[PDB]
Amino acid sequence: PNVPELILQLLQLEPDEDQVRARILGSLPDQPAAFGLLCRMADQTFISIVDWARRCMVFKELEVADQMTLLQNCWSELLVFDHIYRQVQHGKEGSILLVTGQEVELTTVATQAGSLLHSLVLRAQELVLQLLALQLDRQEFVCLKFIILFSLDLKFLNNHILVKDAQEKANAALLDYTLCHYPHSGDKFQQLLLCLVEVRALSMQAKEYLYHKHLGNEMPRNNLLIEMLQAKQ
Amino acid sequence: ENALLRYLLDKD
Ligand SMILES: CCCCCCCCCCCCCCCC(=O)OC[C@H](COP(=O)(O)OCCN)OC(=O)CCCCCCCCCCCCCCC
Repeated sequence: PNVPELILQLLQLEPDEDQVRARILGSLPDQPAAFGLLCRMADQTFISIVDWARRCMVFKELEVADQMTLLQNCWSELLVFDHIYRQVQHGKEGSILLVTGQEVELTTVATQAGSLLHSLVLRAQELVLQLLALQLDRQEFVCLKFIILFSLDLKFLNNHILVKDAQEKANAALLDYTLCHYPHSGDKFQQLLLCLVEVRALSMQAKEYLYHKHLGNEMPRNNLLIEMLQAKQ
Repeated sequence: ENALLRYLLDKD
């Protein structure tokens, strides 16, 4: 009941009240996937994730250089995790929900997607299934995405003191909440951390899919995810 | 340094 205050403050920052979807700007007998538009949609989602991060406690106090490093470290993880949590909210094994409200059957991606994309999607759905079995909730969701945001080793930043505090306070918050709210079997704190390891592994496969598209000149010319890929991580 | 990240963090 006594939800940690960090988690409370993070829910208040969470923009979703239908507003993310409205704000997303690709401007609106079945057919091939709308590739360019799907790209656009993902780019705008990245935009909204940076909007989120710049409003976050701790982060908004850091100087721009540190903010950039942190986001350079985690951008693909945040996007994958964004997509994953959308799928736990969806609660359908047979299709994927997109931020636009559009659902894509998994049979569709089986017929159209190449080797790489298909693997990626499927591996992601396994992770969705895992988080559903852990009864993942919105409180845990926002805590976990703050954790991902600050999942960079201190040494890479100017401001150690504040980032260390955020890293420590965020984990403590997750433990406290899972311990109080999931009095069930399994250490849920630890299981969720294991999930984050998988989110990171997925996001690596995602960048490699991206890099594949880029080398074959298949991406839109001014794609934001490609610009993020190409800037020194 | 990432010109896009600076832009999105400075403004848009
Ligand atoms: C690191 C970033 C992560 C962002 C993740 C958030 C957004 C989720 C978007 C998922 C849309 C799927 C629709 C597919 C329908 C289909 O089957 O269409 C098949 C087409 C073509 O397929 P092909 O490219 O194999 O070419 C085969 C022909 N040579 O593919 C698409 O149109 C996908 C377009 C996605 C564009 C945005 C780039 C996002 C990066 C990675 C996406 C993978 C994420 C999976 C989850 C980890």
